[PDB]
Amino acid sequence: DPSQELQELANAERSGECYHQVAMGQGQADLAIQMLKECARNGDWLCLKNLHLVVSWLPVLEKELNTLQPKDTFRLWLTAEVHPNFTPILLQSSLK
Amino acid sequence: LEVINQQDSNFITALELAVRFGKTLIIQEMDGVEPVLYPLLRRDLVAQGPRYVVQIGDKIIDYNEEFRLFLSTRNPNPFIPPDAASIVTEVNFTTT
Amino acid sequence: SKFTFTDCTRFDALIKDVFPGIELKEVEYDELSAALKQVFEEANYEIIPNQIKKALELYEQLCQRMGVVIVGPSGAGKSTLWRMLRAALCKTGKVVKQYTMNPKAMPRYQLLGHIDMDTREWSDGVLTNSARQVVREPQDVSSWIICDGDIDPEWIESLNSVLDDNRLLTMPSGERIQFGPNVNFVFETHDLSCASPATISRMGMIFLSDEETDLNSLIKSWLRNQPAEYRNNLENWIGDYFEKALQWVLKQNDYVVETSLVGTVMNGLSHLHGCRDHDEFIINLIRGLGGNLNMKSRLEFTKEVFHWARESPPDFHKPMDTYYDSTRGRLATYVLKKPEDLTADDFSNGLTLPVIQTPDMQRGLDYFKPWLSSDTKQPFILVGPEGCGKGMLLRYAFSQLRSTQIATVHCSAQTTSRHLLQKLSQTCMVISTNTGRVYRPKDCERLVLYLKDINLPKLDKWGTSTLVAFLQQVLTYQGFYDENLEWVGLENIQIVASMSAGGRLGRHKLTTRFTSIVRLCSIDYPEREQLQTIYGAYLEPVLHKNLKNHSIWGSSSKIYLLAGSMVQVYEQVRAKFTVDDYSHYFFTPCILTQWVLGLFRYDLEGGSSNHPLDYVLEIVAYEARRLFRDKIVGAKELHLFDIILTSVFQGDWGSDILDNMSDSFYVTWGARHNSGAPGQPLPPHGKPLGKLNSTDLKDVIKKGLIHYGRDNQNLDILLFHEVLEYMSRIDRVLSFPGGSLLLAGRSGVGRRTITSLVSHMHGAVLFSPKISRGYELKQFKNDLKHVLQLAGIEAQQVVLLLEDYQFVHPTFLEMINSLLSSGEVPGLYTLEELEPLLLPLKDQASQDGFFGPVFNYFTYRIQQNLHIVLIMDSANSNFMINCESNPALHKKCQVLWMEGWSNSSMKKI
Amino acid sequence: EMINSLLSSGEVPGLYTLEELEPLLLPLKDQASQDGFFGPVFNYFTYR
Amino acid sequence: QGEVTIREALRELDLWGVGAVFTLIDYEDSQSRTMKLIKDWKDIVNQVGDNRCLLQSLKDSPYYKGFEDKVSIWERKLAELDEYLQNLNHIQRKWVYLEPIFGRGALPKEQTRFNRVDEDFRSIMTDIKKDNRVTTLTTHAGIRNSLLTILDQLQRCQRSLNEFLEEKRSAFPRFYFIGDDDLLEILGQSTNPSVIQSHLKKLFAGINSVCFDEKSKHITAMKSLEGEVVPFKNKVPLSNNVETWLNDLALEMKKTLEQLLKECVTTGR
Amino acid sequence: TDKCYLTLTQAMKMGLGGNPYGPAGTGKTESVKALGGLLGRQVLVFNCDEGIDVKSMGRIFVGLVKCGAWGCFDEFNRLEESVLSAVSMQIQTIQDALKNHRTVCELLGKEVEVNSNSGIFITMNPAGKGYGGRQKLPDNLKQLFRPVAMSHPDNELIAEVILYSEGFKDAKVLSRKLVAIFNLSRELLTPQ
Ligand SMILES: Nc1ncnc2c1ncn2[C@@H]1O[C@H](COP(=O)(O)OP(=O)(O)OP(=O)(O)O)[C@@H](O)[C@H]1O
Ligand SMILES: Nc1ncnc2c1ncn2[C@@H]1O[C@H](COP(=O)(O)OP(=O)(O)O)[C@@H](O)[C@H]1O
Ligand SMILES: Nc1ncnc2c1ncn2[C@@H]1O[C@H](COP(=O)(O)OP(=O)(O)O)[C@@H](O)[C@H]1O
Ligand SMILES: Nc1ncnc2c1ncn2[C@@H]1O[C@H](COP(=O)(O)OP(=O)(O)O)[C@@H](O)[C@H]1O
Ligand SMILES: [Mg+2]
Repeated sequence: DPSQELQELANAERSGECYHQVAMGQGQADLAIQMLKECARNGDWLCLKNLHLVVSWLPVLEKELNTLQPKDTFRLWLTAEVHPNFTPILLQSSLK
Repeated sequence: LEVINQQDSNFITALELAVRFGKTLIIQEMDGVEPVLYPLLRRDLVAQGPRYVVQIGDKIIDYNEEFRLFLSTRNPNPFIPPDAASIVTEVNFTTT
Repeated sequence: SKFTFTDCTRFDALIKDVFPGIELKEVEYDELSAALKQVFEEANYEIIPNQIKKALELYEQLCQRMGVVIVGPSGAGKSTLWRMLRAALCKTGKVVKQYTMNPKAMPRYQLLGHIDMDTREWSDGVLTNSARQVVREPQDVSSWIICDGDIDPEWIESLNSVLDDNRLLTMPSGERIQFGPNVNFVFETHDLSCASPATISRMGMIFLSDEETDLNSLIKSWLRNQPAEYRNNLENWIGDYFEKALQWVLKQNDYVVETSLVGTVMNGLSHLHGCRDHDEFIINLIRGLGGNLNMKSRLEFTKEVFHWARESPPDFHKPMDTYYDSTRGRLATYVLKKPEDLTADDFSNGLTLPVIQTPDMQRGLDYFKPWLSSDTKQPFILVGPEGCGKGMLLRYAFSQLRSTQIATVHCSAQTTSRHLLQKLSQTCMVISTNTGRVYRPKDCERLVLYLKDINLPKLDKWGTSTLVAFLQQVLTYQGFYDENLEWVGLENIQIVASMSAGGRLGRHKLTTRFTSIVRLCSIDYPEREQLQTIYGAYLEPVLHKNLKNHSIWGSSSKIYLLAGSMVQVYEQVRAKFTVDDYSHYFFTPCILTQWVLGLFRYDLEGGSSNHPLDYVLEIVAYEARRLFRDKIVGAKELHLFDIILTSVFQGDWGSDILDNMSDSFYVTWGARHNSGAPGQPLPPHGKPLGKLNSTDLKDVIKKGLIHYGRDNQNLDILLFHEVLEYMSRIDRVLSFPGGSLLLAGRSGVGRRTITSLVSHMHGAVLFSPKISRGYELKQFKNDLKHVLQLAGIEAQQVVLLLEDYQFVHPTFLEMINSLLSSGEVPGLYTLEELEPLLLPLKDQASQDGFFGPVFNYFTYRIQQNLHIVLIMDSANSNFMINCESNPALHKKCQVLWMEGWSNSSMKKI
Repeated sequence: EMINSLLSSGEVPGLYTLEELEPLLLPLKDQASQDGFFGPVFNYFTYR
Repeated sequence: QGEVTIREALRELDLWGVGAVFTLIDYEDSQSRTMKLIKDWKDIVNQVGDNRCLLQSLKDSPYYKGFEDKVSIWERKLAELDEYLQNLNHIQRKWVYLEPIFGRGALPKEQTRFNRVDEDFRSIMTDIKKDNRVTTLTTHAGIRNSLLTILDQLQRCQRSLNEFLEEKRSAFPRFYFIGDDDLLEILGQSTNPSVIQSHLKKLFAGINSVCFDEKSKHITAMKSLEGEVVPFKNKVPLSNNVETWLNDLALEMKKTLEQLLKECVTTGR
Repeated sequence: TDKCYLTLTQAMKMGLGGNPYGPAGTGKTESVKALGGLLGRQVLVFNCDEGIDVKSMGRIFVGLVKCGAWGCFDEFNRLEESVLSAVSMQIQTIQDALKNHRTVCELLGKEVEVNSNSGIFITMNPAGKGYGGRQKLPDNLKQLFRPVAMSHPDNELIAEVILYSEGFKDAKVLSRKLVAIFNLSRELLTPQ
């Protein structure tokens, strides 16, 4: 479980509760994109989780990663599981 | 010249203008072979006196003789079937 | 309650070992058993003490816990138990109010209820409604919600909170409905292979066996239902012939569809009532039992039955065909009945072909005749290998009837409840009697739903089709829960379904619940000595509608010899090819029928008296070539097929008859009397054909190509031998009434180019849906409504064209599969949109002689006036799946194998 | 005369048949039920 | 020669076909009106079921072929009368439910709807007040579409009431497990004791039923499944605003158990 | 029940849920209601099936945090898989609001008032060899609870205390007789 370390890191390095997080499930994707754009503009962080279930969503995610114009101190944190048929393009443009 | 993105809001309208005015067209973020672009990639030219028209969806559109179409791709796989690859010649920029 | 016999005895031996002398004491009460034996006495059953023990046992369990399973095989008396304990308790006890669900037939969201997704509006369900109706009732009631159906965990675990120590039913909205101390759930079932042990530990249980059943105790009540004019002889013959013939069949166990004991008994019995004498009763017993075996065992079944009878018939060779007559007392002579009514007017419809009454067709009719009469309302199912003669013979037996109304429905891998419901509700009245609304056939007496395929619908991931569960509900309870929350009965409906033997893939097996309720038998392939006679008596009149009075043709030994040669060809081709090679090496005698009805198309006039052997034999060889040959993939197999064909034609007459007519092209474009475009209704055998040349066809192609390039894209089409071949083969199939093609080939080669040209040269309208961004299925439905309207109202000859890039949603192949196979598209039109559209067809319906409603005439016009073209790429990945998952997609349309130009022509380009 | 009728009343007389009104006015019963307009469906169609 | 049996059964059904009437009962709503509402439905419906199964018993007689034509009459007659009664009881229950809610908080876009339904129901019930013979509903002036349209308009005013239901569910917390069907009863029938004893069980799981005082203005005790009875330490004033005495039930139950525990432990130590 | 009570009370002290599990037919479902009986709460036993909406679970959660009742979400295993994922965020929000002693939580837009004497539990089986179609729970969502083993109950102690409570006097002999009958009959007779 990485979530507690991320929470403690967000409490340490930042203050005022800038940390925002959304899990991926039935009916959360279209607000996930809105929160992605809004926290890209604000410069605050964003933690998506469980990107191994929504496998036919990730082309929209990589399109929006290619398109957006972020600010400084923005940090996008992902969390996925080992899964065949994954998409290479965001695997290219990420640490692992 | 006009250059357009794949997941773009004004795709078919700008495609109609590029077929009519005789532009040279470049498409950015192609994820494969679109369903729309099959008779235009083939030769489907019904004559109206001296000119020729070509089918794009529902409209009937004049095929200008200055029509040149290029399109880019960001991932070697996706996407060709074995039907839209015997008409489209494929070029792979690669680091060697 | 749980035990068998011997395990209960060993459990008693264990109870003795833990407690030394405190062994036994029995059931305390008996005054309910008096009422129970009274109710058995009322309903004319028998009285068996075992049923009494089980019913008292059930009352004990129902007082004890909340839910009871009644495990048992098919037909072995597990529903009559609660069915009679109902009345036996209700004569003294308060009120037993029965609600009967069947949980697999209807979908889940109607059964347990569900929510409208966008509105947030709770739709009620069936047993939520039943739960409200029981918790309305006052304290002096009792109710038994009964789920007479099979068991899957993903719905039966939804009742864990009901069958709990707690007593509560919950809605997904949060609404929670309790239950008092009254209610019981009774779950009649088949087995518990697929239930998790939470439910198995959660509810009570009753076991039944195949040792407790008494066969004689069911023979006696059937004998008591006999009209006292034959019962002496029937009991005297049953009591010493029945048990031997039953136990020998249970010893062999080579029976083709699996039934229980009760099913074998009823199949033995329902071919008997009305026997006169001993020798007739033997044959009725044989036709009762041996229908479920196969031919390796039926023969020695007949041998042992006749040998352990009185005597042997004169049918000592092939004893399957003994014809007992009441008139003389004759036992057996198999006689062939030849018709002599033979013109070309019989063959006008593609269906209603003249049935040649061979002895096997007489055996089939002698099987059918006792069950389709108006005294025995029996549902039954034929078994046959695919393409053998089932539908033709059953339509003949439909035509022998009196006041029926046939309604054939072709089922497939998508057929559900609503499709048969609308096929019923188009031709059936709605009259509102007492005890709920009901359906009754209009203007007839015995409506017959003829279900075409039963193996073919789709299992879920446990093994239970909703279709067969629905038909089980209908054939057991004569009704169904229609939606909008109301039971709806049926009144006068048979179900006579068909199937093939479960050999190939896509053929599921049937449950034993549905099998042992209804009747069945099987039939075999018409063999070679039969098929020579069938196609000799087909080949004589279609020839002798012309040149009947000439030299060699006539004196029908030669007509028989040609048919025998073609049968030899068909047999050796089936000997050298299989279905393990590819998806579509299809070989039934449907091919021989289409083959020998192809010969109407040719100018066989012979007034200019030829050789004349070669002039007709080359015609025969070309038709055989373009039927058999053009579906063989590998080149070496093509050469082997050539060796076969030539070896046949030389073994029949000498040598060198096929020699050199490879340059011939029998095309529409040129024949006798100037084939030559008006004439929009089609001939009954298509436009006639004639001999041509290569270069002359080249000029005809160039003329039509100029005229095409006038109003289209100007085409730079080259010419080589293979394009001439391909355009000839497309013409000689698109000039057939109701023809379609599957074009399997590489990409890049011209296929849509040649078919567009032939569609312009025959004046047929060509149509292909032009895809856009927002592809849907609604789009495709509107385009199919357009094409079906034009082709089925305005009598216009239409060519429909679908290619690979347009199948953008995975139900399109299924719609095209249906529209190929039947002639309809199911669930396409509503009911209100058929009368203002088919209203201008009643006039021609009146004048033409076609009867029934207007919709069958509309479907017949679509079957005559619509052509489908499928271009599919060979080495696509999904080609094997989409040739295996739609079986009519290689049974309806001829499949040309276009792949690969020659080495010779790529040099010439 | 047709324009005179279609101005004055709201209908065109002798235009539709009887069979071609129920599969066409069939999607109007719902708003007919919700709006409060009574009588048959054809008066609601004429009013629209 | 058992034709006299079938004739005897038909004379029995004819003797039934003149007698049965209703039980016209004066009922008054919130604002002062008076309509003859109809009770004792099961007494009427069970006779109909007996008559239909009796006709089915007559359908098994071998002499049915000469008397089928009268059986057709009584078949269609009972088939109409059953559906008419089984609709009119729905209409009666839903009208009794939906009178006080639209009476108290009148929003006119709801009011025009429910006034048209009110007119269409009270016009039928006046003609029933005129003639109360039970086969007059078979012979009124086309009541079938009147009944179906009244049912449909009540369904639509339910769909309008969804928003107010969610308001009261956010008001009192326990209501998320009551359906709508009982919640609007408890909102409307704010004084009826039969409603309270029929639906207070599903709200608080402990209380099986309650008592009432001598004027049905206070609740003084509560019961159990086996009949364990605990009195309350103070009477509970019933009123119209339903949360303003359900809150009193919750507080007074907790205070009663709290003081009863103290009294028990105080004597026990 | 010693094991069960101590695990659930420590899990409530840490501000988390409680997930007892094990094979079928033990007593895990009624143990939660027994704890609610001994504590003085009210228990609203549910069922979780069919894959209902995350808003439909959300309104249930709103009811539970406003009233103050223990949702004993029986069969939390068999539920649609992404619904579990969104429910994980919901439960985490509620448990944060509990642990920080918050009076006003916020899910589905509104400011729902959460109650201090609240609580959430589930019960489930492991998706073993014959427990039908059940989907495996997410790892994140498992990290919110506190698992309890409830595998084997006793059989002599319950059977002797019940018979001694029900007026019968000779419980200490006959209870052992019952349990030995169960064990031998399960052990040697043919396994149907
Ligand atoms: N006492 C009896 N004497 C003679 N026959 C009986 C008796 N009781 C039942 N039967 C016969 O047993 C047959 C099957 O009864 P029942 O429907 O209970 O079996 P089943 O196993 O429930 O059927 P299914 O396999 O459809 O569930 C009936 O046709 C009935 O005639
Ligand atoms: N005894 C026969 N005489 C002539 N033709 C026959 C005979 N038996 C079968 N056929 C041919 O075989 C075909 C059988 O079709 P059928 O088996 O009904 O199709 P399906 O298997 O799809 O129901 C018929 O069209 C008929 O031409
Ligand atoms: N025999 C031929 N001679 C000349 N050109 C041909 C021939 N066959 C195909 N073509 C070329 O192929 C193109 C059409 O291909 P098409 O029919 O669309 O392939 P497919 O049938 O696989 O979709 C035309 O432009 C035509 O020039
Ligand atoms: N400690 C106990 N004392 C008495 N009865 C018990 C006990 N534990 C369980 N039971 C009984 O076992 C039955 C099932 O318990 P439950 O919690 O439903 O287990 P499961 O959920 O595994 O079926 C209940 O009827 C309950 O009364
Ligand atoms: Mg049964």
